[PDB]
Amino acid sequence: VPKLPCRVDGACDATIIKMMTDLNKKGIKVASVGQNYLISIPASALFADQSPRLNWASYSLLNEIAAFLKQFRKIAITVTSYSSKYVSVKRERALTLARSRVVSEYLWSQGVDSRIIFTQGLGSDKPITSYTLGGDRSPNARVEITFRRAV
Amino acid sequence: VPKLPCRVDGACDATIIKMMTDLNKKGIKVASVGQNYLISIPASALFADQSPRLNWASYSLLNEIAAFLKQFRKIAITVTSYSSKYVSVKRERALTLARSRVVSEYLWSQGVDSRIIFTQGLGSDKPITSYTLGGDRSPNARVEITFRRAV
Amino acid sequence: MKFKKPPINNPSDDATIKLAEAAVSVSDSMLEMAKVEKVITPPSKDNTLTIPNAYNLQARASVDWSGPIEELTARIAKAAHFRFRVLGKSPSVPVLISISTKDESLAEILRDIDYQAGKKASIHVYPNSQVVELRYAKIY
Amino acid sequence: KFKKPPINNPSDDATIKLAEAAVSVSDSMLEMAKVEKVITPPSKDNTLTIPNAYNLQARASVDWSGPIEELTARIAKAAHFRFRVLGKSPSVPVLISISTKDESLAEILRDIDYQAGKKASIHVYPNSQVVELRYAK
Amino acid sequence: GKSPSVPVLISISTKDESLAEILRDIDYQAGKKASIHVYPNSQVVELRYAKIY
Amino acid sequence: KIIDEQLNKQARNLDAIYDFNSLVLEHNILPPVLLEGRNTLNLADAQSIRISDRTYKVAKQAHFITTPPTWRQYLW
Amino acid sequence: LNRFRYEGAGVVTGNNLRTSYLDLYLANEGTTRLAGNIGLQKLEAVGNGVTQINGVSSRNLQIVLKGDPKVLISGFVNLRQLDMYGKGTLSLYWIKSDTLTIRAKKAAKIQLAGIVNRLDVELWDFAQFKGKYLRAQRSFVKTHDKSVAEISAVNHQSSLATDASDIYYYNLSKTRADFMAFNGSVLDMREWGQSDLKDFDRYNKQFP
Amino acid sequence: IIYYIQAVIPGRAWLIGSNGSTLTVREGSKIPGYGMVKLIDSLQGRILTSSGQVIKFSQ
Amino acid sequence: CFHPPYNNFQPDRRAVKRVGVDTGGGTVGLVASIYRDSKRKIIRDLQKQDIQYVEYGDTRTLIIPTDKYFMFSSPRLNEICYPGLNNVIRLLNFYPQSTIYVAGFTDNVGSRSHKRKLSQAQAETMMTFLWANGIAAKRLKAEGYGDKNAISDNAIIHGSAQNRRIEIQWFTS
Amino acid sequence: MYVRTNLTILSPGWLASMTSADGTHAYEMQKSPVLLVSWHGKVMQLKVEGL
Amino acid sequence: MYVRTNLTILSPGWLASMTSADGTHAYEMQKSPVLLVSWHGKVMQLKVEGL
Repeated sequence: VPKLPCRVDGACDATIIKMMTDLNKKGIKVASVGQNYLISIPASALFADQSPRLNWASYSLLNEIAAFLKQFRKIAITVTSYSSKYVSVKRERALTLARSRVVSEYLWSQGVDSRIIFTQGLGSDKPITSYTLGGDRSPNARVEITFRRAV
Repeated sequence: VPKLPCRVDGACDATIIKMMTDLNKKGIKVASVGQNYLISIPASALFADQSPRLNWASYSLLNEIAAFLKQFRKIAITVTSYSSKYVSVKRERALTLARSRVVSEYLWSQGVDSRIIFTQGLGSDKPITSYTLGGDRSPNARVEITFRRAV
Repeated sequence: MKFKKPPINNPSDDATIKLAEAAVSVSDSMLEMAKVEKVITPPSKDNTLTIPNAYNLQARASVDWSGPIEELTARIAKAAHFRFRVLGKSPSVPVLISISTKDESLAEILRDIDYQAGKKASIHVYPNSQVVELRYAKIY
Repeated sequence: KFKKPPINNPSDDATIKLAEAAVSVSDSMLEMAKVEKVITPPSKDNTLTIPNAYNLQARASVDWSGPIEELTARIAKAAHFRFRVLGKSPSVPVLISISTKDESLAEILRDIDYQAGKKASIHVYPNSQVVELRYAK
Repeated sequence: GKSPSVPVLISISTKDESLAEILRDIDYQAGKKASIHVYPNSQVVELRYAKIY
Repeated sequence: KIIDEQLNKQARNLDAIYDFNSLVLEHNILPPVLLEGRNTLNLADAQSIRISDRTYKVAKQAHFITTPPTWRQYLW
Repeated sequence: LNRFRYEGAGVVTGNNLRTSYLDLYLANEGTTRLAGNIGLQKLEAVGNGVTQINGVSSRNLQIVLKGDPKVLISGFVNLRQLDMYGKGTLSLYWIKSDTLTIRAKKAAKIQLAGIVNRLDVELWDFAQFKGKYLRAQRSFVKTHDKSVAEISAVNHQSSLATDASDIYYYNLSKTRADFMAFNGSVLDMREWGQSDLKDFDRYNKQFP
Repeated sequence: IIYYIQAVIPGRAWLIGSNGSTLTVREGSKIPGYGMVKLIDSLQGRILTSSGQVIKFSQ
Repeated sequence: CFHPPYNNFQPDRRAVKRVGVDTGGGTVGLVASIYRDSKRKIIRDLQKQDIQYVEYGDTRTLIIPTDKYFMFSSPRLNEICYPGLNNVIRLLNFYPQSTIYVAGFTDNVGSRSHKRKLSQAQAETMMTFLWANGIAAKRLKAEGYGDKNAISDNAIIHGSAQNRRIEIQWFTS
Repeated sequence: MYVRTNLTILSPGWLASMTSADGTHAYEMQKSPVLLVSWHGKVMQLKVEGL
Repeated sequence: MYVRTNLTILSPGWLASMTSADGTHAYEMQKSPVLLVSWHGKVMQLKVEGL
C-alpha cells in the first residue's frame, strides 16, 4: 500500500460527474445503466452538410470525449453512425461508414486504452423519431459510441 | 580522458561558419546539403582570358579556400572545370583540364589531409545558365569541387 | 544567416540506437530468408478460397491483442451477429497470438489470424448459414 | 480551435527506424506464414456436413469422455433413428470426448466424425431413418 | 574469385597520373596475387584473384 | 533505473521484433541454435596452414518448451 | 464525297458510306441516321436534335456543342478534347485514346467507356459525368458547386470538390488523393457483395 | 490462351486477348477455347463461358 | 476570418487585416506588409521552419523532411505544418511559368518494392496537393525513388534520418 | 510453486498443469518472484511476495 | 587476446582469423596493449588498457 497503488491513474469521481454534467449541459447525451455506457452526439457539431469533412472547431470536443474515455478501463468500444435518407441507400451508408471510420481512426490514434474498436454506420435504416422535417438538422442523424465497463 | 583529445585538432565550427559566411559574401558559392559539400568558383576572378594562367592576387583566395578545407576530414575530393564556347570543343576541354590540373596540384602542395584527388574538365558541355551572353565572364564558366564529409 | 538541416527532432537514447541497429540486421535476415523460402517452394492457393467475404463483413475494426483466440473470435462473432462454432479438442498448450492493426475488414482479420495460427488451427466460414467455425489440429 | 497530435507519436528518429523495422519483420513473418500455410480445399474436404433431418434439429446437453458406440446409440434413440454398424472395433476402441450444453445433433455428429478422423466415419440417411457407423479396414 | 583469408595490401602514393597507368602500377604491385582487366567497349573493369593452393 | 523505464516505454515493439512463437514448431519444440563462419583461417604453428571456406556449429540442441520465451529474460 | 452541311428541318438517313474524311455540319433539326463505316476527322452539330451514327473509325476528332443535342456514336474514336456548355447528351461506346481534357459548364450527360492513359475533367455547375467503365491510368477531377462525377480510375486518382459536389469512384486505385473545400464528397460506392473484392491496403489507405 | 476485358457495357463486351487478339464479342456468340458465352455483368467484371469458367479483368 | 484547413483552397489575404489593425497608419501597414511578405522575409520564415531551399543559378531546389511534414509510416499528411504549407504556396506563386519536377527519397531498410511504393505514394500526394491550388497538370511530373542516392550515409543514425527527403526542382525556361 | 487461478501463465514455464470442469487452471513449477499473464488480450505482471 | 571489429588489423600478427557474412572480423592472438590498423586507406594506432 505504500508501494502498491491505491487507485487507478487519473481517477476522480467528482471530475467524472463534473464532466458528465458539463457534457449534458453542452448537449451530447451520456447514458449510464449497470455496466453499459453510451454517448450520443448530433452531427451538427461534428460534420458539415451531408459531407464527411470535419470543421476545425470539432477537435476540442474530440479531445474532451477522448479525455472522458481515458478515465475508464474497457476492452471493446463500438461506434455506430446514423443519418437521414437523401438520394439513395448507398450514399448515406458510405457516408456513415466513412465518418465512423475517420472518427475511429482518430480515437485509436489517441491513447484511450481499448483492445478492440468496431466502427460501423448503418446509413438511415434505423430511425429514432418520425419527426423528419429537418435533414442534418433532424436529430436522427447521429453518432453513438457504446461500451461496457469491465471490473 | 586527460590523455585523450577532446576534439579533432585545429577545429572550430564558429570559425567554419564565419568563414563560410565570408565566402558567400565574397560570392564564392558554398553549398551545404546533408553530409555532402560543393564549392563553385567563377573563373573570371581566377584565370586570364581563355588562358591557363593565374593572377598573383588569386593565391590569397586559394589559401583561404585551403584553410577552410583544413577544417574537415575527407577521403576523396573531385575537381571539375567548366568554360564557355570560345573556338572549338577540344580547346575548351583541354583548357578546363589544365586549369583543374593546376588548382589540384596547388591544393595538393598545400597540406590538406585528403587521400584521393580526382580532377577533370568538361569545357562547355553542361551549362548551368541559359543566359549565355557573356564569354569568359559568363557564370557557366566556373570551377567546382565536390566531396562528402566523412563522419 | 543561420544554416539548418531539416531533420531536427527530440534527442534520442543510446539503447534505442543499439536496439534499432540490431533490429535492422534481424529484419534484413528475415527478408532474405523469406526470399529464399519463396524461391525454394511455390505458393499453391489462397485462404480467401475457403474464407470468402460476404455482406456485413465490412464493419471495420482497429485491434490490438496479445492473448488467446477463443474470446477474441467470440467478440468478432458477437459483433458480426454470426453463429460461432468450436470444432475439435482444445490443446493443453495454449495458443497465443498478437495482432496490431488499424481499420481493416473482418474477413482479412480472420485470414491473418489463420495465417498467424498456422498448423495449430484453421478457420472456416459459411455465410449462407452465417456460421464461423474454428477447428483445432487433430494431432498428438 | 486546437488539434493535438497523438500521444505515441514516433518523434525520435531511432524510434521511427525501430518502428519501420518492426513493420518489416511483421510483414516478412506474414509472408513466411503465407508461404508455409497448408490449405485444404473447401469443396472436396472429407467432412460429413449437415444432412438436415427434422429429428436432427433438437437441442440438448451432453457430457461424455470415452467410447462412441453407446453414445451414438443414445443419439439414434433420441432422434428415433435405427442404427447399424459396419466393420469391427479394434483392440483399442475409440477414445473421444464431447462436453456441451446447447447443440444440435447434426453438428454434434460432425464434431464426432471430426474427432474420429480417419479410422472411422458415419453416414446419415434421412430417407430411410438410419445412421451407420463405418470402420476402416 | 573469392577473397582469400590473408588480406591483400597495396601501398601506392603518387601524384597526378592517368588511371590506366595507375591500374598498371596496381597490377604490378599485385604481381602474382591478382590481375586487372578492362573491356571499354562494354565499359567493364574486373579484377581476378589467383586460383592457387 | 533510467534504462529500465526506457525499455518499458516501448513494450509492443519488442514483441513485434521478437516472436519465438512464429518459429515454434508444431510439436511444441524450440528450434535448435546454430552458428556460422565464413572464410576461416587457422595458423596452428609453422609448417601448417589450415584454411576453410564455410563452417557451421550446433550450439544448443532442440528441446521441449512449455511456453515461448520473451525478451524480459534476456534484456531486463 | 467530301462535305455535307444540312439546315432546315429534314431527315437524312444513309448506310455503307466509306470515307477518309468528310466535313459534316448539322443544324435546325437534322434527323440523322447513319449506318456506315465512316472515317472522318471533323464533325459539327448545333443542337436541339438527335443523331444516331453506327461505326466510326476516326484517328482524330473534335466536337464543340452550343445547343442541346442528343448524339449516339458507335465505332472506335481516338479522341482529344471535349467542351460542353449547353444541355448536351452524348454516348460513345468505345474510345481507345490517350489523353482527354473535358470542360463542362452548364449541363452534360456523357456515357463513356474505354482505355485512357491520362484524363482531366473540370465541372462547373449542374454538370454530370457518368464515366463508369472508363478506365483511366491518371485521373484528375476538379469540381465546383453542384457537380456529379462517377469515375473508374485504376492506378492514380486525383480529386477536388468545392461544395455540394459528389464524386463516386468505382475501382480501387493504387494511389488515391481527394480533397473537399466546403461540402465536397468523394465516395467508394462498391457493392459489399463481391466474393473477391479487395479492401484497403497499406499504401492506398488515405483516410478521408 | 487467356483473354481479358478492356471495356465493358451492359449488353456488349470489348475483349482483347493475351496476344492482342481483339474481340467485339456478343453475349450470344462463340468464343475460342471456351465454347460460347453465358452471362455478361457490368457492375461486376465477370463473364461466364459455356465451357464453365468466369473470365475477368487482369491484375 | 481564417480556416486552418488551407483556407478551403482560397486565396489568402493578410494585408487587408494588417492595414486594418494598423489604422486601428494604413500606408505604414501596407509598407510593413510588403516588407513581411517579400521573398527574403518569406525565405527567412521558411528557414525558421525546417524547410531547406537552394538557388543555384537558374535551377531552384526545395527540400522537405518527410518525418516532420508527414503523417508517420503513411502517405497521409501531417496537419500542424499548414503555415509552412501556406508559405510554400506563397513562395511558389512567384514562378508562374517554370516547369516543375518533384521526387521522393527514403532510407535503405525494407523491401525495394515497398520503398518504391511508399515514395511513389508520397510524391503523388505532394503532386495532388500542389495541383489542388489550381496549377496546370502538365507543369509537373512526380517520381519516388528509393535509396538510389542520398545526401547522407545510412550507417549513421542521424544520417539515415537525413536520407529520406522530398525534392522539388524547377527550372526557369 | 503451486498456483490455482483462471488465467494463463506466460513467463517461467510450468512443469505440470490441470484444468477444472469450470476451466479454472492449476499450474505447478519451480519458484520465481515474478509472473506474467494475459488477462484479456493484455499482458500483466505479478509479484510473488513471501517467496 | 580475442578481438571483434569490422576493421583490418595490420601490425602484431594473429593466431587465427575469422570472418562473418556482414563485414565483421574476429582475430585471436597473443596479448598486446597496442594495435595498428588501416581505417580507410589511412594507417592508425590503437591503445588498449586493462592488460
